[PDB]
Amino acid sequence: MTKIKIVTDSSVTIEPELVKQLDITIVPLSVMIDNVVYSDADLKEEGKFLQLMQESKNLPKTSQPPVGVFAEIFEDLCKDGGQILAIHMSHALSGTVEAARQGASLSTADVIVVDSSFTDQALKFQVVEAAKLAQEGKDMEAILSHVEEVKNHTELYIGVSTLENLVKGGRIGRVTGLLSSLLNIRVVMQMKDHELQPMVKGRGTKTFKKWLDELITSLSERAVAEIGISYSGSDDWAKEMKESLQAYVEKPISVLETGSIIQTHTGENAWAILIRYHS
Ligand SMILES: CCCCCC/C=C\CCCCCCCCCC(=O)O
Repeated sequence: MTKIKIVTDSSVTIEPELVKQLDITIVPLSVMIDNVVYSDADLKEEGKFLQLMQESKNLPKTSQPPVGVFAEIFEDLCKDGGQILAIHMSHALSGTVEAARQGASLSTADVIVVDSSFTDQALKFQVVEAAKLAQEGKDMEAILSHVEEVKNHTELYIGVSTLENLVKGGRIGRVTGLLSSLLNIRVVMQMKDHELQPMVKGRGTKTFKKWLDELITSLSERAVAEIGISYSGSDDWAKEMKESLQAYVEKPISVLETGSIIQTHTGENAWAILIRYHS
């Protein structure tokens, strides 16, 4: 029989070489910059979108992939007779996973669609694990259950230096219980069960450092499988966090610029820590 094929979306943050090595298909979102629509696939060069967003007259606007695009990719991918497992960013952030469900129903292909409950490198954990097992010839039930195990041992922490992109883009509606009379302020949230939960907020330049010290304390008694760090803007703070965190995980930490889809909604000088604990 034909190996299962893994699909995800371009909100995933992943080393490009791993996409090829694992035969992962990435369905691109799009972003409109000063009324010109770019495919996210053309916005992967380091720092390119950051510069565009710094200079554009308008805040960019992100768009999910069309239903019909998923239908056509699913139809092409199944020509080998194999099943498809599509793992996507949370429905709370984007309609992408729902467009995939609809594309699956329109296709003649045998398509399973899974909401990762995250995005960025936390979505990467599930997609990579799925594709590794797919490559080994595992069946759909075995892959789904291992992906779920990964999801359920994953945590996502995100810091932003302004609220304005979250407000304008709308995903502030997913932040539970945040009260700020200021947009320009530092906030650290945990994405848990499709909600952004504020852990702390503050104007000061030490708001992230003190939170980091608390995270590190909490890691003393945890077995950690993988940590990834993502950022928008410069990588200075991300590299600093890596220096403190690398001691807590054997696997080398991936420090990656987040994609245009995320940058549009977080703003510059944002960061994420994506942790996967041992199952
Ligand atoms: C700096 C890296 C941040 C990684 C974690 C990001 C998680 C939550 C923050 C909110 C992100 C919202 C993304 C919205 C994408 C919407 C795409 C669409 O138009 O459907």
